[PDB]
Amino acid sequence: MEMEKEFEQIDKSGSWAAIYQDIRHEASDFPSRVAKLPKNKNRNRYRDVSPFDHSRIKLHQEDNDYINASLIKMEEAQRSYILTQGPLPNTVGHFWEMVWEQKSRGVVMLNRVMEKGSLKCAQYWPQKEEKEMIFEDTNLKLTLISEDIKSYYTVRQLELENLTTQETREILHFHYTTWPDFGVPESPASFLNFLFKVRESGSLSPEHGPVVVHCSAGIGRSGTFCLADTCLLLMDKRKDPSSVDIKKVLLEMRKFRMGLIQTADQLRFSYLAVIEGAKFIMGD
Ligand SMILES: CCC(=O)NC(=S)N1CCCc2ccccc21
Repeated sequence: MEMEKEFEQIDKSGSWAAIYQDIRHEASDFPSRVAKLPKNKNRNRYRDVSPFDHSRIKLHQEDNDYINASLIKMEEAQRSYILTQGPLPNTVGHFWEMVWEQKSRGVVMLNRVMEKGSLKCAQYWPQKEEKEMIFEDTNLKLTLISEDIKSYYTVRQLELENLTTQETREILHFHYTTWPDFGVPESPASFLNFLFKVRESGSLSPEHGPVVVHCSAGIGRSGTFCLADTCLLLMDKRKDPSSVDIKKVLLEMRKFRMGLIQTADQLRFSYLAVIEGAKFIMGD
């Protein structure tokens, strides 16, 4: 069923809360035993948001390999993403270790460091060129190279050095600065404009490790970004673009990380973004 007609049918019947609960009911439940070990309590921002054991990212160290991050592999789509929480004061070094070990080119940040008067994530990147950051626990150095500030978002060029080997890589930081918490972007338009900038960068392409995507918990805004990207890619690839079922794509992605799309209003925006984006995919 053309998602645009499904959309108007749910909107006119006001049944978004009902569709959403149906997905919550059918979603996968897999064990998260490593996340719940006592030694890992301070590595989790939220008690009720954990990576599944089968899809968790492992840090390459014998001490403790745990980070709150999941590998989302989307089969038909040919795309991978790492979804993670906003780093904590004691996990900023683990975060950059993971970026290094997984060979990621991009980091996509969908939250502000402070929202609703509380800290939603650590200040994990340098704000000035001449004030670099050293992560002594993981032996990494991070330097700000350049910053391009727009109205809705900011792109930064960062240099990450492995202090052990003196190899360096360029990381691109894509920071959406205007998305409300348990809320939605105001127009599908600024969201999509941002998604197309990440794509243009090469950050989502198979020659790199998976893009790292986060918000505060790494399920809500993060889920919206990956869901919209994957649905638009499948519409590009298939003979019949109207065969893309957003609810079925969301359930496939929930096999890899719990709780993706955290409100009935976030799913609706997901639709709008895919539907408006199609206008591009189908040749405009
Ligand atoms: C376990 C892998 C798997 O079976 N994936 C399947 S069926 N689909 C079909 C529809 C939703 C979707 C979206 C992006 C990529 C793949 C898929």
